[PDB]
Amino acid sequence: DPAAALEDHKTRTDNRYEPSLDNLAQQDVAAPGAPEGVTALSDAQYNEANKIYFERCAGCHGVLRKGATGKALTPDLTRDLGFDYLQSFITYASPAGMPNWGTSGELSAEQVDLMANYLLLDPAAPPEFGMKEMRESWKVHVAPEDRPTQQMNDWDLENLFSVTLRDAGQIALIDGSTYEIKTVLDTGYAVHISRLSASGRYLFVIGRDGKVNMIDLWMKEPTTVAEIKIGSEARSIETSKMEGWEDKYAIAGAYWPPQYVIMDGETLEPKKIQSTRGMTYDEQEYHPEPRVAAILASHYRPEFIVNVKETGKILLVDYTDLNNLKTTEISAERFLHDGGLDGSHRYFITAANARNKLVVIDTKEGKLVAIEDTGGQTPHPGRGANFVHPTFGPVWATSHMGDDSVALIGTDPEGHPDNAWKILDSFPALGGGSLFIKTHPNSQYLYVDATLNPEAEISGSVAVFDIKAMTGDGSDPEFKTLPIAEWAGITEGQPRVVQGEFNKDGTEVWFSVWNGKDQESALVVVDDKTLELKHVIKDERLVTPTGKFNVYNTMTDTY
Amino acid sequence: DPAAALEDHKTRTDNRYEPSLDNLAQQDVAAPGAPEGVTALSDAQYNEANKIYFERCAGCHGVLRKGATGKALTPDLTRDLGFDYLQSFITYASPAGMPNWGTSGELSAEQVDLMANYLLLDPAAPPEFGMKEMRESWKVHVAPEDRPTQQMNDWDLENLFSVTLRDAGQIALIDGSTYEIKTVLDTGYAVHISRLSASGRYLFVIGRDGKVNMIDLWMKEPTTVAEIKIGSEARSIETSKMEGWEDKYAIAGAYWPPQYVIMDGETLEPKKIQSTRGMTYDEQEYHPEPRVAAILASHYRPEFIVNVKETGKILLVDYTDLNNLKTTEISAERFLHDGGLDGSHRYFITAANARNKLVVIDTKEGKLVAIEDTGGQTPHPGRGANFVHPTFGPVWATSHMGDDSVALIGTDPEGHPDNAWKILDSFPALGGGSLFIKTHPNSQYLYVDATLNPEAEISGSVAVFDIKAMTGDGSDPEFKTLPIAEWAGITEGQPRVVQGEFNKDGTEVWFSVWNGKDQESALVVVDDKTLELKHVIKDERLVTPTGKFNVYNTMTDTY
Ligand code: DHE
Ligand code: DHE
Ligand code: HEC
Ligand code: HEC
Repeated sequence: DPAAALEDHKTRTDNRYEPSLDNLAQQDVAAPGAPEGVTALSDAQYNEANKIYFERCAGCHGVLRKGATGKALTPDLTRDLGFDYLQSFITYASPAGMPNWGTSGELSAEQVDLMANYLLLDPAAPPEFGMKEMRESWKVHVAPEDRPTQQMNDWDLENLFSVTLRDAGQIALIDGSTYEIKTVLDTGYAVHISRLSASGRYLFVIGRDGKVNMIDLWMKEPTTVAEIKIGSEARSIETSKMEGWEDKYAIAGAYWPPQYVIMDGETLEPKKIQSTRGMTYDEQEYHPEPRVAAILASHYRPEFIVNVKETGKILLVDYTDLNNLKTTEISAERFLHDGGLDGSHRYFITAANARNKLVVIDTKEGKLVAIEDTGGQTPHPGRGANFVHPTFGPVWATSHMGDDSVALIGTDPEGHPDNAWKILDSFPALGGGSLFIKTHPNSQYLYVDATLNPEAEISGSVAVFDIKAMTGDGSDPEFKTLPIAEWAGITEGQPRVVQGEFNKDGTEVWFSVWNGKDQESALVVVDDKTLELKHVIKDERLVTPTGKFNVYNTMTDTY
Repeated sequence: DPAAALEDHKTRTDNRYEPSLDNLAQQDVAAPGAPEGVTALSDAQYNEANKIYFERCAGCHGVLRKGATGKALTPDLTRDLGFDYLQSFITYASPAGMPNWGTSGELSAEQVDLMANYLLLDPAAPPEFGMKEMRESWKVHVAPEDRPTQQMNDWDLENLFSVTLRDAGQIALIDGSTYEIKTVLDTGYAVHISRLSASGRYLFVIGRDGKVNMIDLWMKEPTTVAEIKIGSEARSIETSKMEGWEDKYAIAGAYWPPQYVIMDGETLEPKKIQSTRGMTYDEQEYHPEPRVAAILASHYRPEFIVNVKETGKILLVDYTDLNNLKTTEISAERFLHDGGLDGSHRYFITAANARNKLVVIDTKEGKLVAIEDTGGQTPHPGRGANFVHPTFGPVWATSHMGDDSVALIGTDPEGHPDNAWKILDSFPALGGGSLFIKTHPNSQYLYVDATLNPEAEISGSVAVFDIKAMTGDGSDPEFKTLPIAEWAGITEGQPRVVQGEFNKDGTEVWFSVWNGKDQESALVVVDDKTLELKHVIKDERLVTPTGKFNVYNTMTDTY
């Protein structure tokens, strides 16, 4: 019955991180005709419903409605359910998106009817975006030959932090030692992440709208030297990290169209576009919308590591020959999202989040090694946290969006075979809604945020575990609670703390105190040795600060 | 100007070999709604138009109407053209399909309107066909354990011929020395080709409807031991031919859905389904319907060689690990169709027919090594003809559907370097409309048919060149004309001669004298040494005989 929506369509701490295709939602669409027994929506009504669908529903159900974390909603199925059921079900609204920009999920009576009617109609597929379109958008502002041959500014590049100023479609380059904002660059679109070339010279940013900008950090005044659009919705980018392939390539991953694109690392020239449409690994059924999630770069082979979400495939893409393209399509687990390499940089550990599993790939051998349930609900590691547990040896950790647990997996087949690829411990942190866990080789602490927790005090704090004191005896390791938001001294709203990121020396860890566009935000720097406040960064230009990426730690994959 | 149809839609000798999706056409489809400004068709009208479209137009324009050899006909494009233009253009008739069973390409006034209206409507994609559907159709009639452990009949299996009795969906197993039809087996729909397992024990047939049957030639009475459906439209199948992998796998290629499927070589259990939807190699644009054409098997690596037509990709699929799937996606040339391995079985030479090119792949290194224009119009080699030319060295030959030329390409990069992958000679045979060229290591003759030629005298005859008499002087080699149809003694609507195939010893070559379903056909056996008529195979059961495959020559790729 429609009342089932109370368990499926309400907001959880772990169902707020699904795609909001708000850039694609801006495209106008033609209203389809309606077959017998179905009523057509006008052009305005259809577009209104389509916008809501793309912004709020497509993340879980797909723009093509073939299903993702939520079931398929194709016309054959919806027509059988009927308008009445749909209307009653949709009245409850849908899960809220991310705080500080996402939807509340609430719908008016008029919107409810629009959505019910929209679901009964046949949807068209949004436009593709291929080479012609990419080349049209491709602009090389400063040709390689016109760029410096050595660093021309006096900045400490490796200790620089590239910070997303989300809603303003800008990034701030901040000195990691003095905390001075060296520059604020416009990208004209919300940047999702910053990635660095292996040499650390080139800064790449990917906008949610599919726009890629590459910045030359050696310039007297660093700016975008090249840009290109690779799709309509994208969230991932990475650079080549195999020795000998430094600065050779960059790769971007898109949600729509479902594809990844390999670009020249110096000019962004689009070299190879690969569709991710394909078969699910387990039921082996065609899926028309397998989104690219995290993309990492192998340190063992000249390959990119691409997570394809809906089909549960991890692709190892060899970039040594883009014409005779070698790839290894690894059957893993559905709903692959993020992950990171272990301390040795040999194994890729990734969260198939909706299924509570960690998938482990051996990047040297190019094969699946393990799939283990974390015991928690919806793991979201970011790139995770590698450390040497006093008892267990090398481990990689992840926290969860669905509960307060932190899980550790052994990552040393050679030295600790009995612990390898096994969940060794699970213990509580602040609460549910965590997004990022962090540590550094020079730190004895493990930091865990709780960004999406519904309690302001919790979402504004961070749990810190003392790795040195961990025994792994089965008890719950104690943690210190750092009042990060409180330290920032922000009066308005309930700012959420998100994502720890260390400086190059691994002596200070930064957190974003994230408030909405029309509210006050800040960055808080914590002295890692003492766990005391080091500095609070505030500036009128620091609007909606979210992701932060230290140049050195990003270029070297140190986490 | 709709009058352009006189040229665009004119029947030619080289545009009759495009897909007719007559099995898929059998599916009944519901009429879509018509958007504002468009008139709707009833379910009956739409279904009628859909059938015609799939049978006569989809081959060139695509079932999704995104274009193949003919341009896209999507609603956005057709609505701009308007009903009047479409109606007028389509009135001129479309290209005829293949002789005997293909369409005439003529429509009634009522049908013309149905088609024009159909083109203005939004088409739905035909159903997918995944693992669940394949497993539901999977039937193992005789489990491996219950099959013979040695040959239980007295047949000379290696000299046996598996002949397609087209329209009736049967195959005739015919003795290569006595010419006796040993048995006629039913599979349902028209079998397109017969392929043999590497051991020569299992005979695999693929029906145009996607039905695969595997027959155990060791049975006292050979019959199907397993069957499975792998799609709705399919034309290709092959077996594993890497030493050590005999009888391990079989692979089938489909037109719809666009995918290939690897099956267990002993039971047909479906193991891995791969979608071929993807990007075109050159302008890198997404194509939603890249059909699988020829599929060969590597003798150098445990891989299948898959031609993907519309995108111009040749896939080398490693079957040693189906979970961590390694493939090489080779950018080649669009419109890949058929081809064969050179005499050394190392290089795959294939025709990108619409572009008059021969693409050469090194199966050992897994890379493209050449793309050469044949100088002729629309090459169609079948598997081609390999021979050691007296002056040029090893060469592979192809004839053409669009003209009377025979082209020779050097196939010896190590031994005849300058001649390698270059068109060394081109000369005329009987006339245009050729489909197959053939030779055998034990023969000094090169046979060339002219099946689609408009002249009965030509379509019912074969050209024969004496390889020993070939010089490298650039002149045109003479040929003897064998009156194959005349030798058969059949007076019906100009039966067409097609496809030479040799017996095991290469001492006799067979040709099909292909007439319609309600007409008389025959197989003509020619004595290779004397080039004289040896025997004519006639039987009331021998209806629409087309493809012939000798067990030995097929299992060993001897051509
Ligand atoms: C696929 C993906 C990655 C992996 C990138 C990679 O490794 O190359 C990623 C990583 C990230 C990372 C990576 C951190 C790291 O250390 O690697 C961060 C900081 C981040 C901050 C946010 N993300 Fe993210 N994010 C999505 C997708 C993704 N986010 C979404 O689909 C979602 C849920 C909604 C949307 O439509 O964008 C979403 C919302 C957010 C936010 O609201 C965050 C908190 C703030 C913001 O700026 O948008 N995402
Ligand atoms: C993809 C493909 C192959 C390669 C198979 C492989 O390598 O495994 C092939 C091969 C073939 C071969 C392979 C010969 C060989 O020696 O390998 C033959 C005999 C053949 C006889 C015909 N083919 Fe064929 N053929 C098609 C497709 C193909 N044909 C079509 O799409 C088309 C044009 C129309 C259709 O809808 O089927 C078509 C019509 C025909 C015919 O009308 C022929 C002459 C008679 C028949 O039985 O249908 N096709
Ligand atoms: C992910 C966080 C979701 C969002 C956002 C939306 N939906 Fe959803 N929906 C989701 C789930 C988990 C389920 C239950 C079934 C399952 O997949 O486990 C649903 C179900 C529906 C239904 C009912 C379908 C049926 O009973 O067959 C409808 C009609 C539906 N969802 C509509 C819908 C719309 C219009 C949304 C945007 C306003 C939307 N959903 C968002 C998960 C998620
Ligand atoms: C391949 C042998 C074809 C068959 C069979 C059919 N069509 Fe075709 N069509 C083909 C070509 C080569 C062209 C010219 C344009 C090009 O791609 O080079 C066309 C053109 C059309 C058009 C005109 C479209 C325009 O924009 O002007 C229409 C409306 C069309 N074809 C319709 C159509 C239908 C309905 C067919 C089956 C009855 C059909 N075509 C078959 C090639 C081929």
